[PDB]
Amino acid sequence: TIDQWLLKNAKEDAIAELKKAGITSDFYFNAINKAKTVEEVNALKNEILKAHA
Amino acid sequence: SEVAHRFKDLGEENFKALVLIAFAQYLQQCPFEDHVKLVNEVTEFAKTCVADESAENCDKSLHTLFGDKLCTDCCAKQEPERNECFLQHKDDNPNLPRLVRPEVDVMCTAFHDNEETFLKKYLYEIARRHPYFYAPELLFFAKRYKAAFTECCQAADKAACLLPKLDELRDEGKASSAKQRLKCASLQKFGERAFKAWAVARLSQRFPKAEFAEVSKLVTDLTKVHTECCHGDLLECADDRADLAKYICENQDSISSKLKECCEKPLLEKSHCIAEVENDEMPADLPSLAADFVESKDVCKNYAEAKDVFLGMFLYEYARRHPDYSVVLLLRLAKTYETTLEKCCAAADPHECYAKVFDEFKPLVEEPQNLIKQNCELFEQLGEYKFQNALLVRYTKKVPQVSTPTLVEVSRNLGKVGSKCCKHPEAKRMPCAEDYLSVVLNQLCVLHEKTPVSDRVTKCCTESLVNRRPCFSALEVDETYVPKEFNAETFTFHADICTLSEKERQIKKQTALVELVKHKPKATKEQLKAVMDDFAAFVEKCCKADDKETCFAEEG
Ligand SMILES: CCCCCCCCCC(=O)O
Ligand SMILES: CCCCCCCCCC(=O)O
Ligand SMILES: CCCCCCCCCC(=O)O
Repeated sequence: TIDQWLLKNAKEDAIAELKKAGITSDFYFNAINKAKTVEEVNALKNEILKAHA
Repeated sequence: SEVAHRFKDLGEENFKALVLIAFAQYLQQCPFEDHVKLVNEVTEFAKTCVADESAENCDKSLHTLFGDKLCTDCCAKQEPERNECFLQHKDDNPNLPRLVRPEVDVMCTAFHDNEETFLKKYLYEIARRHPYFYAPELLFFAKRYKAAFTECCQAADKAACLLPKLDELRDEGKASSAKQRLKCASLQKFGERAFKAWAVARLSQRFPKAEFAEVSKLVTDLTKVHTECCHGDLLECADDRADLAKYICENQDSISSKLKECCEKPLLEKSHCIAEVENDEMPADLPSLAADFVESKDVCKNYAEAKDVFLGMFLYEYARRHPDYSVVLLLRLAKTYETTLEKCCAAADPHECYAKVFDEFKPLVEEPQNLIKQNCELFEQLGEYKFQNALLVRYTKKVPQVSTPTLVEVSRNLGKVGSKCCKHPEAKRMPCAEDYLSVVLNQLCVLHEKTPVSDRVTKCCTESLVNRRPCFSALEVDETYVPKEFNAETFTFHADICTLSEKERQIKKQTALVELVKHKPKATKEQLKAVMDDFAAFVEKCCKADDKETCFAEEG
């Protein structure tokens, strides 16, 4: 196994996605980084995207 | 494929059981033999839909399937909408009697005569008397129901065994259903955002070691489960529940340490267990919220970029540190923060403007603390019954336009808070109390809404979900209410009170008490206590008479 590699990879990337949408603050990137589970990276990333528009 | 999908995911029995629940809740005024028929005949259809996927109509869109099977103004109606017709006509307090279980022998006989049909009937019955009952918990209660007959029905004293089991089952259901009713109300009257907020507060209290991101996961998926469930999509609801328990039981490491035992259980018991689990211990050393939420040079920049998440994290951080606050209180704090940021991030010097937010929270905390404390002192001195009696007067004097049945039902329920919560240490009281109150006030709101008679109640039910309890408690007596004229009949009692349970008998006494307050809203207090004592006495007198029981006439 290694979901850690995916975990690492989802965090890097969500962050790029958010950056592309014009989110600019480590407050949010830090939170992605605290994640611990890919599913949560995803949901957190989507909630931010919804919240920003 | 969709109806295969679900059958495949749920299993025959669960699939079977839920669709029967589905119909019951859609179609409340239709018999058991109808309902059962169309469950098998969608179930025959499903079984085929699995084996070859692509049969003529396995294509069809789930509503469409159930919508077509019911008909045999809403069956005339066209789609993405005909479905909405159903959940509309879904109504609260049905136009149906009390169950009043027939007899322990009568039942066990029926139970043996058909284990299955019997159990299939329990579902039907509860399903139809509460059309927002949370389907997957219903299955759980069914297994508890089946277990109770599968234990007592062989015994010499079936009665001393079965009843106590069943009664705690009835009570467990009523609690569960109201609880669900509030989730549906939140969603359907105040929207997804509110529910999500509620879910962030509860889950953060309950999973305080979880990171926010995992809490977003739980909330987003929890919110689907209830969206769908409250919206009648009971399979997709039930399966998404299963999925979320799946996800939760795999990442225990990173949600809570209190789940291993829950997560060592059969599906039906698993979610239920998880749903009820002790809050986890919060992490040992948590920085104050000051840094992120008041001191940071970037509060407003962060807030502008994604308001709902910003407030979300706020709510998460507060809640995880405050297992002792009720959920609604928490939401009021978030609301307070929010309206401060909406005011202050407009200002020339936002920082100055919100430096003191945390000070605003104190009176907001104090207020429920003080209240519960008073009501518990009162409960302590009165006992359950007289405490309910005290509330009846209070509430009836507040909103006398509300119907009598409603006032009795709601006030008895408010009174049961005290037995529920005053017991605990003043430190677990608030979540216990304020959150149970919410649920009771909700019941009041939803009942009231079908026949709005009081603007004061409507207003409190509508302005704000989270302030309902404060709003209702802020009501003074309605000094403009015109007392209805007297009916020496509603204040007589008849011989059949004698043969009723104390509780039913209580419900009569309280019914009369309410009626009296409506008639003489001014004269009150000791009088009213003294009225109940007399009631609860010429009953327990007239019934001891063995003097043609006409005696009741002879107190009229
Ligand atoms: C008042 C707070 C608003 C909360 C609604 C948004 C929370 C969804 C969960 C999340 O933030 O990922
Ligand atoms: C309450 C959160 C527990 C999550 C377990 C999944 C089903 C819960 C029903 C509910 O949460 O309202
Ligand atoms: C900031 C959290 C507030 C709860 C979310 C829903 C807010 C509007 C409805 C209400 O509270 O009456």
